[PDB]
Amino acid sequence: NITDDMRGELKNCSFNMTTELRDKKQKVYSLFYRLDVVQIK
Amino acid sequence: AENLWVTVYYGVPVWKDAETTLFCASDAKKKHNVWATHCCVPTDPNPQEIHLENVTEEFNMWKNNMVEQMHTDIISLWDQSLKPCVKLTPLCVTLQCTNVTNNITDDMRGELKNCSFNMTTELRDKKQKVYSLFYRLDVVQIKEYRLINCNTSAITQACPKVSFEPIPIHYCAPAGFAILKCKDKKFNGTGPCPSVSTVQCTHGIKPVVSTQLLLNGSLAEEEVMIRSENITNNAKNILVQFNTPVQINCTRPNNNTRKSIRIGPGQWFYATGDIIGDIRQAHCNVSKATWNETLGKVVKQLRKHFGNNTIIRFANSSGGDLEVTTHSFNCGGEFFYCNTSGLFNSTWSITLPCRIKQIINMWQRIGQAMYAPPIQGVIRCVSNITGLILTRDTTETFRPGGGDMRDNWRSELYKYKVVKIEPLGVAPTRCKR
Amino acid sequence: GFLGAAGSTMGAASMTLTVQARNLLSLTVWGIKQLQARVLAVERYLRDQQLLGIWGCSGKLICCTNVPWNSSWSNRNLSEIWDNMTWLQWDKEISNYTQIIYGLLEESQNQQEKNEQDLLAL
Amino acid sequence: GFLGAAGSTMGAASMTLTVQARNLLSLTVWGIKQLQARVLAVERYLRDQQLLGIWGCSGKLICCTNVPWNSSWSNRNLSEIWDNMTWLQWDKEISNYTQIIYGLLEESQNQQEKNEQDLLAL
Amino acid sequence: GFLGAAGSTMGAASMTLTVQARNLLSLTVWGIKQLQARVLAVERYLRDQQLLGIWGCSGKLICCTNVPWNSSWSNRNLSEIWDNMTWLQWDKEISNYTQIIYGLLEESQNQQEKNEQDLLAL
Ligand SMILES: *[C@@H]1O[C@H](CO)[C@@H](O[C@@H]2O[C@H](CO)[C@@H](O[C@@H]3O[C@H](CO)[C@@H](O)[C@H](O)[C@@H]3O)[C@H](O)[C@H]2NC(C)=O)[C@H](O)[C@H]1NC(C)=O
Ligand SMILES: *[C@@H]1O[C@H](CO)[C@@H](O[C@@H]2O[C@H](CO)[C@@H](O)[C@H](O)[C@H]2NC(C)=O)[C@H](O)[C@H]1NC(C)=O
Ligand SMILES: *[C@@H]1O[C@H](CO)[C@@H](O[C@@H]2O[C@H](CO)[C@@H](O)[C@H](O)[C@H]2NC(C)=O)[C@H](O)[C@H]1NC(C)=O
Ligand SMILES: *[C@@H]1O[C@H](CO)[C@@H](O[C@@H]2O[C@H](CO)[C@@H](O)[C@H](O)[C@H]2NC(C)=O)[C@H](O)[C@H]1NC(C)=O
Ligand SMILES: *[C@@H]1O[C@H](CO)[C@@H](O[C@@H]2O[C@H](CO)[C@@H](O)[C@H](O)[C@H]2NC(C)=O)[C@H](O)[C@H]1NC(C)=O
Ligand SMILES: *[C@@H]1O[C@H](CO)[C@@H](O[C@@H]2O[C@H](CO)[C@@H](O)[C@H](O)[C@H]2NC(C)=O)[C@H](O)[C@H]1NC(C)=O
Ligand SMILES: *[C@@H]1O[C@H](CO)[C@@H](O[C@@H]2O[C@H](CO)[C@@H](O)[C@H](O)[C@H]2NC(C)=O)[C@H](O)[C@H]1NC(C)=O
Ligand SMILES: *[C@@H]1O[C@H](CO)[C@@H](O[C@@H]2O[C@H](CO)[C@@H](O)[C@H](O)[C@H]2NC(C)=O)[C@H](O)[C@H]1NC(C)=O
Ligand SMILES: *[C@@H]1O[C@H](CO)[C@@H](O[C@@H]2O[C@H](CO)[C@@H](O)[C@H](O)[C@H]2NC(C)=O)[C@H](O)[C@H]1NC(C)=O
Ligand SMILES: *[C@@H]1O[C@H](CO)[C@@H](O)[C@H](O)[C@H]1NC(C)=O
Ligand SMILES: *[C@@H]1O[C@H](CO)[C@@H](O)[C@H](O)[C@H]1NC(C)=O
Ligand SMILES: *[C@@H]1O[C@H](CO)[C@@H](O)[C@H](O)[C@H]1NC(C)=O
Ligand SMILES: *[C@@H]1O[C@H](CO)[C@@H](O)[C@H](O)[C@H]1NC(C)=O
Ligand SMILES: *[C@@H]1O[C@H](CO)[C@@H](O)[C@H](O)[C@H]1NC(C)=O
Ligand SMILES: *[C@@H]1O[C@H](CO)[C@@H](O)[C@H](O)[C@H]1NC(C)=O
Ligand SMILES: *[C@@H]1O[C@H](CO)[C@@H](O)[C@H](O)[C@H]1NC(C)=O
Ligand SMILES: *[C@@H]1O[C@H](CO)[C@@H](O)[C@H](O)[C@H]1NC(C)=O
Ligand SMILES: *[C@@H]1O[C@H](CO)[C@@H](O)[C@H](O)[C@H]1NC(C)=O
Ligand SMILES: *[C@@H]1O[C@H](CO)[C@@H](O)[C@H](O)[C@H]1NC(C)=O
Ligand SMILES: *[C@@H]1O[C@H](CO)[C@@H](O)[C@H](O)[C@H]1NC(C)=O
Repeated sequence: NITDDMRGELKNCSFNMTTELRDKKQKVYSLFYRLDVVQIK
Repeated sequence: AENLWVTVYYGVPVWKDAETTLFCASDAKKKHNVWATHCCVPTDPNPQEIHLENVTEEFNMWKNNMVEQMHTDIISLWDQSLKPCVKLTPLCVTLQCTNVTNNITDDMRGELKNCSFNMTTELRDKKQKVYSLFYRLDVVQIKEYRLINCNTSAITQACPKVSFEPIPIHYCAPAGFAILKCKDKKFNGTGPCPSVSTVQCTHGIKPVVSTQLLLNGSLAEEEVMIRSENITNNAKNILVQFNTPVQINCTRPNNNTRKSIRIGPGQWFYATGDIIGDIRQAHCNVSKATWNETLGKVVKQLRKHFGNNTIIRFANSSGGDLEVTTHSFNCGGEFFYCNTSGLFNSTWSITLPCRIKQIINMWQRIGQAMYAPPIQGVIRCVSNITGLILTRDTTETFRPGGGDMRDNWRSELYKYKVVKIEPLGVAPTRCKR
Repeated sequence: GFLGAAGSTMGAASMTLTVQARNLLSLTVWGIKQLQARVLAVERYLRDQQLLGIWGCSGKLICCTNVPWNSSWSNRNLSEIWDNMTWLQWDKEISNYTQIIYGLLEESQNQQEKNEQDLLAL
Repeated sequence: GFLGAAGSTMGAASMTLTVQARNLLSLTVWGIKQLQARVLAVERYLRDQQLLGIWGCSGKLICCTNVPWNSSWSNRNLSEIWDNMTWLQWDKEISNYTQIIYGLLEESQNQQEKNEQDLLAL
Repeated sequence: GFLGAAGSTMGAASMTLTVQARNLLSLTVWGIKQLQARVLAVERYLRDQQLLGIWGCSGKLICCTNVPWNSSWSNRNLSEIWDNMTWLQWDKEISNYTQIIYGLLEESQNQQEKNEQDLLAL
């Protein structure tokens, strides 16, 4: 759902993070602005 | 007019109400007791008193900032004592629990959980099985269980070498200030009183924290006193101060074992388990005849305030959390929650069952919890019930209430007031340069 | 005996002035709170001493002035004031007359010092 | 009106001395910084008072001495100093003559006290 | 020269009193310790000044009294005291006679002030 000038600005970024020291991570996703995220997909 | 001139006098014995910081003072006499390790410069055993023959000063215990200071000071001391020593974050793991039934009475059948779990000592990805018994109130089901506070707060282990056993603390005025007190018997705690005397340091008050019943502290001079901020307002607590103690004997009749678990590089966790002998329910005994007589005295005084032609009754408090609905104290180092329904049951020995918790959210805040390590051996203690915190709902009904820590100090600090000395003034007289 | 004179009349109480005037001076959070209390006690002490200095009453527990009583401050007889009142009662009686007096005392002392210099200048 | 006299001449300004002399006294990092500021204000105040004590000028805004002006300090006419100068201009004019005067004032007061004791001793 | 007079006799040493009297005033843990040291120095200074005020000796390094020496304090000849003793030796000689003297000095000054008011009242 974007205009084209915003096409390269957001990243979807899914990751594994937990809430307990249970070795039980959950998938969390958050959008991030491109300027905050650097490539090591 | 008479040709009198303004004469200035310094060292004038006058004062105004004021709020300042009072300092802790104690006896010359406990090595790791936070009240003793708080230095609290020893007081001078000699009181000043200095009776003020014609002073009639005005008091209001419900606005006494000395209570507010004591509350704040207690919390601060408490919190700083928890900065060192072990944090228990690693216990927020899945527990596998069973019901601990190999040596129990039946009333204890649902109280303990076996709870096995994986915890390590090195960052070696080498966890070990550790088990500890836990009381049911500290463990919540997700067979799989978690500790009750791992969902909302950090858990800090109380440091086992540190004692919180109450030592009477005297508050002393800073230079430029003085403490005044009423010596009157049958004093409201409010309004004016004659026979005001001065205080450098207050009598010592033990910082005992409890719910519903007021323990230790001090007794009324002649008759049970009933004091309130707004007596006809059912939104207020009534503080009742007994003129004689009711003796209460409490115990945890279980010979326990402290199990030391390595949790980290110089860090230890204290687990509990392998209780020796029969497992029994904790309880308090309260002498029965004394309790009944004590209520009769309270009832008589309540009638003076509410009418000597009515009938009142005592009900078994009300609903809410254990911190509100049960009697609470921590003698011996463990936290007890007791059922006072056996006491407040009348219209005008008593065994009170008790439960024990290890994870305590100190009343004063949320976001943190304290873990009380288990105490080795058994616990027995004796204390004096010296008063009640009551609320009221023709006839009338009274219920145990309270829960606000300040009520336990307000009930002692109803005699003292802080004033500022302002020793400078003028008057007309015969005095010409 | 610090407030022992509190119930005494003004003419009786003003003999203990030394005691009331004398007993004014007697590492985390408590450290800073205790220092604040000590600094404050000193500051309060010095403000009173500075005013006595300004009014020409330095070094005295009781000092005379050259500023007359202005009646509206109080119309009580001096025998009523000194014998039938305590200092606390008196302070309440004239609690609303403070800088109204102090400013006059300051002005008087300044004029007196100028006059003294003009004479020593001669 | 604290520095209201700053633009006034010395002989005009020295009437407001009470105001300038009076308005000197008025839990983490800011806690300690504020205390440092308060302690310092007290220390500065006391140093000035101690010097006035030492020089025999305690309790006065203006005090006479027995130490003469030594000319090299300033050769201006007194009418030029008191009427054509402000205190700020004057301080600049003799900014380099400080302990050169103060030591003399200290010596004088000590000699005077000895002489007074010798007379009261008689 | 702060303790330069320490080895001098009492009658010789009491000429340097200005120096000894003058050099009294001169963000984590060290921050608080330094403030405690500064606050204390001020408090000690003020206690001594307050006593001189109370005894009627304000503003003087040496002051006369109206309270006699009571013999049991010391039975030495005054020429022995002033010429054959240093102040340190003397302090040791009468180290056990402190408030026994000070209380008398306080009483004397209070009586004197009352007498002065009664005369100015006339
Ligand atoms: C009301 O006051 C009483 C009396 O001061 C308090 O009970 C007392 O609590 C202390 C601390 O638990 C008991 O002494 C302890 O004994 C064990 C025995 O091995 C020792 O290891 C501890 O170091 C300490 O000495 C003391 O005996 C006990 N008094 C009685 C009669 O049992 C009571 O707790 C106070 N009330 C509240 C609510 O605190
Ligand atoms: C997100 O969009 C950017 C462009 O907005 C994509 O960048 C392209 O990456 C390929 C990789 O070989 C290049 O050849 C293209 O020229 C790049 N485009 C531009 C305009 O430079 C990027 O790959 C996209 N990311 C994902 C996950 O599809
Ligand atoms: C969250 O953890 C899971 C479990 O390890 C990751 O899924 C694995 O990803 C590796 C990468 O090649 C695969 O080989 C495994 O077979 C995957 N396991 C499963 C169960 O699918 C998952 O990718 C992690 N999430 C993110 C965003 O990295
Ligand atoms: C809690 O559960 C543990 C685990 O079963 C019990 O401890 C075991 O007791 C048997 C009895 O001989 C031993 O052989 C096992 O080796 C014990 N396990 C461990 C890890 O030592 C424990 O007794 C239970 N506690 C109770 C019921 O109080
Ligand atoms: C521990 O004891 C409690 C009772 O003291 C057990 O609770 C029972 O749980 C089952 C689950 O379906 C219920 O049907 C029963 O009615 C419960 N009993 C009571 C009195 O409510 C609990 O399951 C026991 N835990 C273990 C691990 O055996
Ligand atoms: C401690 O860690 C071990 C190793 O992961 C856990 O044992 C595993 O539990 C899962 C649960 O289904 C089994 O599928 C694995 O096969 C088990 N592994 C082994 C080697 O037995 C163990 O349960 C953990 N302890 C606790 C109390 O959870
Ligand atoms: C439960 O408590 C009982 C009573 O103390 C224990 O039974 C005794 O155990 C000792 C151990 O050698 C025996 O010598 C006694 O003869 C036992 N008493 C009887 C009446 O037989 C029992 O062992 C405890 N159970 C557990 C699991 O600790
Ligand atoms: C609390 O325990 C104490 C003993 O630890 C009880 O004291 C005894 O009370 C009876 C009552 O007649 C006396 O005869 C005994 O001599 C007392 N014992 C001692 C050692 O003096 C006390 O009564 C208990 N309180 C309650 C409420 O049961
Ligand atoms: C409970 O009340 C009794 C009095 O009813 C307290 O007894 C005091 O014990 C001390 C111990 O030496 C005596 O000096 C006092 O004189 C006793 N008081 C009386 C009135 O005799 C007892 O200490 C109280 N217990 C608590 C915990 O306060
Ligand atoms: C978990 O914490 C939330 C915080 O609001 C609380 O409401 C919830 O009841 C807690 N979980 C359980 C099982 O009590
Ligand atoms: C004592 O409490 C009662 C409660 O009604 C109140 O009316 C009375 O005025 C109080 N007395 C004083 C002196 O405040
Ligand atoms: C209790 O509070 C109510 C609130 O309006 C007041 O009217 C009433 O008089 C108070 N009772 C007493 C005894 O002061
Ligand atoms: C209560 O009284 C019973 C009577 O036998 C006794 O066995 C029990 O130990 C008592 N409990 C306490 C705390 O004194
Ligand atoms: C009081 O006793 C009744 C008896 O059924 C019980 O239901 C009620 O919950 C008790 N009240 C409290 C606060 O425990
Ligand atoms: C208190 O005792 C009554 C007696 O029936 C019981 O119903 C109630 O649940 C008990 N409350 C607690 C908190 O133990
Ligand atoms: C209250 O007293 C009655 C009298 O028999 C008793 O049956 C009831 O159980 C009592 N309530 C409690 C909480 O003990
Ligand atoms: C607990 O049991 C052990 C087993 O020997 C015994 O030595 C200890 O004294 C017991 N403790 C108590 C309080 O009875
Ligand atoms: C207190 O008032 C009575 C009233 O006559 C008076 O006689 C007594 O001396 C007063 N107290 C003091 C300390 O003067
Ligand atoms: C400022 O300088 C002018 C120059 O004549 C003078 O008249 C005026 O009074 C000065 N200001 C003050 C405050 O004296
Ligand atoms: C030190 O003692 C000797 C002994 O005669 C004396 O002459 C000398 O002057 C003393 N020192 C001082 C500083 O007086």
